[PDB]
Amino acid sequence: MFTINAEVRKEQGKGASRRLRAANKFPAIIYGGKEAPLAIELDHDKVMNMQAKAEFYSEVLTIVVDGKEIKVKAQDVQRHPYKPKLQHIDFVRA
Amino acid sequence: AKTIKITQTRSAIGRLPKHKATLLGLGLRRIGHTVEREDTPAIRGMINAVSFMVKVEE
Amino acid sequence: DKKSARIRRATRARRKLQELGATRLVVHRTPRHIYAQVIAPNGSEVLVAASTVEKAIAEQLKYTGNKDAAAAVGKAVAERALEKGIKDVSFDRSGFQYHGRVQALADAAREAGLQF
Amino acid sequence: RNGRDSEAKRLGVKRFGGESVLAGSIIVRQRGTKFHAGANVGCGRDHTLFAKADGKVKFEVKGPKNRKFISIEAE
Amino acid sequence: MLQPKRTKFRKMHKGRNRGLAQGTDVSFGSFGLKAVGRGRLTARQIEAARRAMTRAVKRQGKIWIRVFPDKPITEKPLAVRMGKGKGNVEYWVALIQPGKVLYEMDGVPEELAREAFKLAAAKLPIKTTFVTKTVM
RNA sequence: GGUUCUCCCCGAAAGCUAUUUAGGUAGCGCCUCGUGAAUUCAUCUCCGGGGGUAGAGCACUGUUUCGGCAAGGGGGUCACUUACCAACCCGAUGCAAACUGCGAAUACCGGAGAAUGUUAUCACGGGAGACACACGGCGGGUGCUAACGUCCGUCGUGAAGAGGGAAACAACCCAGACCGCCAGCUAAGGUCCCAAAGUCAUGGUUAAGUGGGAAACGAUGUGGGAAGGCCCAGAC
RNA sequence: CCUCCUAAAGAGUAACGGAGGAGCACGAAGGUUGGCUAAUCCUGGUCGGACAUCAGGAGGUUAGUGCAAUGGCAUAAGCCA
RNA sequence: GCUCAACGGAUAAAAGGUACUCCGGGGAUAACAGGCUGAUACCGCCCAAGAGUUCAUAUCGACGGCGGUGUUUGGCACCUC
RNA sequence: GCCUGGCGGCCGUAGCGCGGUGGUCCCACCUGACCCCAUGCCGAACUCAGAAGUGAAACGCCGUAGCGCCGAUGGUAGUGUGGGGUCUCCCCAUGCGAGAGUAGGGAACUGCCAGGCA
Ligand SMILES: [Mg+2]
Ligand SMILES: [Mg+2]
Ligand SMILES: [Mg+2]
Ligand SMILES: [Mg+2]
Ligand SMILES: [Mg+2]
Ligand SMILES: [Mg+2]
Ligand SMILES: [Mg+2]
Ligand SMILES: [Mg+2]
Ligand SMILES: [Mg+2]
Ligand SMILES: [Mg+2]
Ligand SMILES: [Mg+2]
Ligand SMILES: [Mg+2]
Ligand SMILES: [Mg+2]
Ligand SMILES: [Mg+2]
Ligand SMILES: [Mg+2]
Ligand SMILES: [Mg+2]
Ligand SMILES: [Mg+2]
Ligand SMILES: [Mg+2]
Ligand SMILES: [Mg+2]
Ligand SMILES: [Mg+2]
Ligand SMILES: [Mg+2]
Ligand SMILES: [Mg+2]
Ligand SMILES: [Mg+2]
Ligand SMILES: [Mg+2]
Ligand SMILES: [Mg+2]
Ligand SMILES: [Mg+2]
Ligand SMILES: [Mg+2]
Ligand SMILES: [Mg+2]
Repeated sequence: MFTINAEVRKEQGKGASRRLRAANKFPAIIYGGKEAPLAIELDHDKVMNMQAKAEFYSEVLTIVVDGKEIKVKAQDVQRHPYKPKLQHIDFVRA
Repeated sequence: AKTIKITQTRSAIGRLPKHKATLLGLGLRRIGHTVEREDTPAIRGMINAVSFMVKVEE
Repeated sequence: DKKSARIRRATRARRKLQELGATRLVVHRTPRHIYAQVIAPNGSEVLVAASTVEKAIAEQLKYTGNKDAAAAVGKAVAERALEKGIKDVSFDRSGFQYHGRVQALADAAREAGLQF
Repeated sequence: RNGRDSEAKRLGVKRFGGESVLAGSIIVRQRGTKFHAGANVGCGRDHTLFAKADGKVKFEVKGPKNRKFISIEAE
Repeated sequence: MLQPKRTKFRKMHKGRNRGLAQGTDVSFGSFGLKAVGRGRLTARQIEAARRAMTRAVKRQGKIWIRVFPDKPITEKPLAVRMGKGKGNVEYWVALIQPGKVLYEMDGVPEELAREAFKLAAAKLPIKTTFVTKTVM
């Protein structure tokens, strides 16, 4: 059910990541397996609404980048200190 | 060298002593002063120190 | 702790012979056998050795592991050492007292012309 | 009841890495062996490390404690 | 009124109160009271918010306090000139950063919990917000 | 307190140490003049270094809340229990100038190399002045993270700096005045009139003269966004 | 006069800032050779208590340093001759 | 051979009073007032435990919270000695 | 080539732990102690003379991720310079960029000399 439609990050770090969260997108990362890590930027409110549900952090999830449907599990999530926002997600493959 | 052009765009009055010595090493003496310098990382790194107050033509 | 106790008991002299840059004639002793190496200042390469666990000098001994076996090893390693050109060494008792088998080995190498 | 202090001892490193020292040159002023003496370095009574040879200061971590050692490499 | 039983030193430097908080998630209960603002929380303030919590909920559930006023604050008394040593400890504060969960609560429904914290929050000098437990 | 003609070049300090010293003085620092001498000095790049600060963390030093596993005290029985209490250990949650099993950026030392700069460096010597500082930014102690307050560090400015801007306003922003010009381009800041320049263009917001002073809190103000419940088995 | 913090990771750095010490001791508590390695708790054991001494075990310096604190200290700088 | 310890030590050798006072000076430094500040104070508000026969909010408003005034006690020492 | 021992490098991806394993040799315990030397009592340790016995203890090797240890990527925090704001705190541009943690790695590697079985 959870199908996150993601794009690939062209620039990384603090300036680039803040530039994203000012534009209602947030950074994330996919790791696991032996494939290299994949840095993705997600649309905030889309992911925000979906992680409200309980079966986002327990079921297999799928992320589409460049057309390729990559299956993952949610692994770690950086929340805003004092808002109902999201800074960063770690997705592990599975 | 490719002999890059650096022009001083702002005053050196209230700026840090390191910045003022960077300008001296680039030979920049006043606002509008255009110098011709060999393009090297050392020269490129002085420009980066005082980039707020110099504009460079390539 | 009988093993480790000797190694800790040998460290100060050993570490001191490193800093003095001196090739040290090391001695190892076991209830059976006795040993001797002339080890270079880096500590990582032997120049000359002799021991009772051989045959060239163990048939000539009633029992390996006595003051006379030590003297043989002591007289042996000095002769091997003086062929290679090695004369000035520092004795490393390696945590055994300088009393019997070790003193025998060290006293013989002295007579055989090793400067210590 | 809280107005006293000691004069400051000007301890610490006097010669840094790769710095060419003459023999006798103090390298570290320290309380204790925060740094230990290596090749051609003497440890004085106040535990200050000084050079015994002319050469280049070399800091290094050595041994099973990962202790900090100072040596002079002759250039 | 919370206070350290013993301290290594009597008086602490003023310090500064920069940064985001640690203790940002609800960890012991289902619901919590999170700080949005920054500033000192005195021990009297913490007891008053706690008093108002435990009364909005009557012997119901469990309450946790995640902050501790461990910092001693001093004041020179009235009509003392500047200097002549540092003043005497008058009260204890917890330094608060944006994000700090201050209290946590379970054993009650949400709606009672939103009301309990609203009353407690009126006692405090910092903007707050209601928050819930999060999974992973 | 006052110290009398002129022009030209350079140009501080209000710090440290010590002082019956604290508004004085002395040496050093900072000024100047002279002489002499090494890529001597500075910036950037690369390299070699040491850190224990910021942040972080909680093994240690301490401090803190909860929970778990549980000796030990004590109201009574006159050993049993106990609604009280309970450390060590375990798991979770935080805090620290005088905590650190982690740890930057910067700065500092050194080396190399290029460009660059009126030797900008160091040394010796001649002459000094100065040792009341001030505000601003950053980092801090102290105070109330009160003071145009106080004490350090560091930078900048004023002091010893005019000009333009901030209405006016040493210390803020821009910018360093050799002289002259009824020429031109720009900086900060500004362009309806006082008053030089857009009553400029496009898209929106505000209706409060907000703008053009002020917080917790309060509220069908108004704009926008993300979803979502009820809804022609008839909802509000 | 000494130590720590303030002190902004070289040094240095102020306040009638925060906290503690010194005005000695030692012919061994110094030199050297040789040797040794703590605290605390656990189990069991005569007088034994919760804690003397003994033995083992876990522990690994959580001790010790002639006296403050800091940095050090097992190759011990700590204990013994 | 010096607690010359006011520890870079004025002399080997030293306490006070002055409203009987005097000179040189300082707004470098107090007392009045002004100024900055607003801890305190005053005035107002937010939460509302409760009191108020029932009933929080007619009236009062515990525990605590935020401001306003320049308004008392003060802080500072910028003006004026 | 394999096993052992000595000396080092390296200083936990090297350590603890657990399960198994080895005695020709080497090493360990072991046997004995007039004499050498020794116990602030003790042949326990030190030590000398030895070689019936055992690989039990230890030691070494092998195995096993319970632990320790190592450890990304990414984000977060901090910060130099410049700029800005609602300025006790923050944001922007740029540069540098942690710590904790996550995935994951991981039951060291290597040298000199010697000896022994082959
Ligand atoms: Mg940035
Ligand atoms: Mg000039
Ligand atoms: Mg002075
Ligand atoms: Mg001169
Ligand atoms: Mg910190
Ligand atoms: Mg801790
Ligand atoms: Mg003076
Ligand atoms: Mg002065
Ligand atoms: Mg000053
Ligand atoms: Mg001032
Ligand atoms: Mg003047
Ligand atoms: Mg004007
Ligand atoms: Mg123009
Ligand atoms: Mg403009
Ligand atoms: Mg006009
Ligand atoms: Mg128009
Ligand atoms: Mg208005
Ligand atoms: Mg320092
Ligand atoms: Mg510094
Ligand atoms: Mg005096
Ligand atoms: Mg004096
Ligand atoms: Mg005097
Ligand atoms: Mg009278
Ligand atoms: Mg007079
Ligand atoms: Mg005055
Ligand atoms: Mg003043
Ligand atoms: Mg006046
Ligand atoms: Mg007057």
